[PDB]
Amino acid sequence: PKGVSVEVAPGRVKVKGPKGELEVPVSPEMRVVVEEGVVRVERPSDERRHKSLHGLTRTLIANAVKGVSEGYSKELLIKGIGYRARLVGRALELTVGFSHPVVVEPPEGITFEVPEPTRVRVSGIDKQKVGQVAANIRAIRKPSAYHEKGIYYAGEPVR
Amino acid sequence: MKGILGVKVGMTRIFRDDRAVPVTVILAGPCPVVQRRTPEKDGYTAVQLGFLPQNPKRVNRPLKGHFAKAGVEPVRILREIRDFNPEGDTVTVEIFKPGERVDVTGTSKGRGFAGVMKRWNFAGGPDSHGAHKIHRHPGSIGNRKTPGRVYKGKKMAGHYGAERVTVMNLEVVDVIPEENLLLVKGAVPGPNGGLVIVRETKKA
Amino acid sequence: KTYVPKQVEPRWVLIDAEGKTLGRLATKIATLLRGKHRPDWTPNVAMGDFVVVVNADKIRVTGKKLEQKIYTRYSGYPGGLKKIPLEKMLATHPERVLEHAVKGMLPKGPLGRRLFKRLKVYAGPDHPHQAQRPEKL
RNA sequence: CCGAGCGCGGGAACAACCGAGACCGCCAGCUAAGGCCCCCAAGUCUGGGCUAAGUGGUAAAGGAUGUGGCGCCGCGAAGACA
RNA sequence: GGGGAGGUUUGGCACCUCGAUGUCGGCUCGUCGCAUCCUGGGGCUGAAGAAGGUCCCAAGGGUUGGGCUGUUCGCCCAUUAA
RNA sequence: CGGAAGGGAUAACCGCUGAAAGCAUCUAAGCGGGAAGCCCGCCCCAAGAUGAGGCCUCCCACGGCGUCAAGCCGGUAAGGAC
Ligand SMILES: [Mg+2]
Ligand SMILES: [Mg+2]
Ligand SMILES: [Mg+2]
Ligand SMILES: [Mg+2]
Ligand SMILES: [Mg+2]
Ligand SMILES: [Mg+2]
Ligand SMILES: [Mg+2]
Ligand SMILES: [Mg+2]
Ligand SMILES: [Mg+2]
Ligand SMILES: [Mg+2]
Ligand SMILES: [Mg+2]
Ligand SMILES: [Mg+2]
Ligand SMILES: [Mg+2]
Repeated sequence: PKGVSVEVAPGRVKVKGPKGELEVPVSPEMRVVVEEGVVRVERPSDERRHKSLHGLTRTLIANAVKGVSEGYSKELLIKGIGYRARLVGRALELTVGFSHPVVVEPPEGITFEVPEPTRVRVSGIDKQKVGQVAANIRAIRKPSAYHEKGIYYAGEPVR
Repeated sequence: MKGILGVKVGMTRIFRDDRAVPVTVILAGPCPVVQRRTPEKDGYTAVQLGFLPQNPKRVNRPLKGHFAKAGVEPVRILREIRDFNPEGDTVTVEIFKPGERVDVTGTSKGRGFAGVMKRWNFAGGPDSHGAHKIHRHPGSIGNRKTPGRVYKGKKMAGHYGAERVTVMNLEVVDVIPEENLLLVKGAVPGPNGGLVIVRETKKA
Repeated sequence: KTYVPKQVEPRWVLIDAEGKTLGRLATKIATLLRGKHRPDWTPNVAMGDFVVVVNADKIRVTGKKLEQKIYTRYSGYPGGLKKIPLEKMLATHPERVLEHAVKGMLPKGPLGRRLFKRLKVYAGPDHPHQAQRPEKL
């Protein structure tokens, strides 16, 4: 949590950094301690649900840090002949086996990038956003389970 | 949301560019605004449109005050138009350009206490083999001890027609402002003389 | 012979509703709706206190209720069993949820319907600024 | 037990399930079952836990890291489980 | 080989009705159920595409005309998204 | 000429982030997508919505009894009826 700027609030926590500030809805019955330059959190007891709440925020707060720190970005491969993608200003249009060229809206806080007609990164500041934005792309044209086509994260081939 | 009162004058067919087309002739005379009701003064936007002229003696009612409140010739009829604040003091057939489609609301013809077969277009019964009693009857209407009643809104013979009916998407044909006339796609509720309103359709 | 009361001036009341459990609140509203709280009670005359509530939307409700709770509106027509979840009522007219609560706890008799009138409800707050307003919890 | 106590209270309502055997009167008090937030009389009473399914508001063989409590055995700071 | 659901069939009791509760089909008019024939949505496939199989969600609407027989039922004819 | 389009929540279901359970999981906190269906949207009814609504406009004084509370009687106005 170096160089950060985590500020505690009642039911939430406002983290700041080079990328910017971002809210993160923190659970109610949790102690968001601010030890030294770093940050800690403790649970009110040792029950089943409480265990889930601690570990959850434990990472969820770690996301707010990393998000405004080094930022997030996922890649996207594209297999197939005509299958490709042209970046157009903010949004990106990509023909991928459909009569209508797909126009993809750029949501706020996110700015995907096109280093190649095949590869496509997804700049962002939140794991929830970037994670959704990634699938939103794979959703347009899932991997053909009979050969290589459609978009891919970076995982193994469907074969 | 365009809107204008008028009366069904009759209908015949014209020729578009080279094909025949049945068309009804509406008459949308100058309708003076009588009262622009804003959400402030009421709770919804609209406009009272007068219509035909009137013998000032017949309108001895307080309506005389309602007419003076806007300074206008005493009209015969006046109705509102939801979500529609235009301009000037009078709406005209200029509002509708040929090609635009419109909804026309009117009062269907009164067929009085019509038979069930006449009303819901039932089937009646056999004309030969069966008894000569149920030729035009509804036959059964329900079950046994259960429910033991009759479903409300069940179709049964009774007064029918002569009610508010609204045809839709009638394309506005040639509109002549030279006489306040307005052609449409033919079929239109009401008899030749009834009061009909014309509004903007909902294609999208 | 037991006391025979007479005409009594309507004692109005101002009632909050924030965080208040639906049932727990309606209970007191009804018991106070009729003069059942005052020792001068008389089921005959029915002279309950005029209860006025505010902050209706604020009403809490335990566990699966906003999603689980269902209401029933049956018209005389077939299939007219139209039913609505709790969340929708709060969207449309939310004051309804508490009304159908108190109404359900009021007596079935005619005077009970006369009592339901004594019950006023909104959410703002801001009642029709009349006069009486004895706050209560 | 009803029958013959379809007289009374409870059980929503219900001859025989629970209470209780009505000579009549009272604007008296204790109690029975079952109840004690409102419609509805009486504690939103006290202490201690279990359940978050509306289970409660009542269906099985079988199936499942649902949650809580007791006992046994193995590995573990001479370094365990993943 | 084992456990249920449903209350459409045959059957078993004989509890209201024998000082009467008209019984098969067809017609007319329907309404409701979903365990769905179609159309709409989805998982798996021994799913290449098309087409198909199977299971899940889903009543909103739709579910033809005719030959045989009193038939319900059923076979057949022409067609259908069914 | 209509079935819709379009908005919103949602079914099975696909998915993001993510524990309890260092891994993993769509789930328990949270979030997105997704049915001819659910709510709205279109057409019709509707203030007996006794919870009787709203806006514009027109008429308005007791003249004789009621000490009071509530009434009674003819002429009337706007306007209505025959
Ligand atoms: Mg005869
Ligand atoms: Mg009959
Ligand atoms: Mg005996
Ligand atoms: Mg008894
Ligand atoms: Mg006891
Ligand atoms: Mg016997
Ligand atoms: Mg008999
Ligand atoms: Mg395929
Ligand atoms: Mg399939
Ligand atoms: Mg189903
Ligand atoms: Mg024959
Ligand atoms: Mg839809
Ligand atoms: Mg009206």
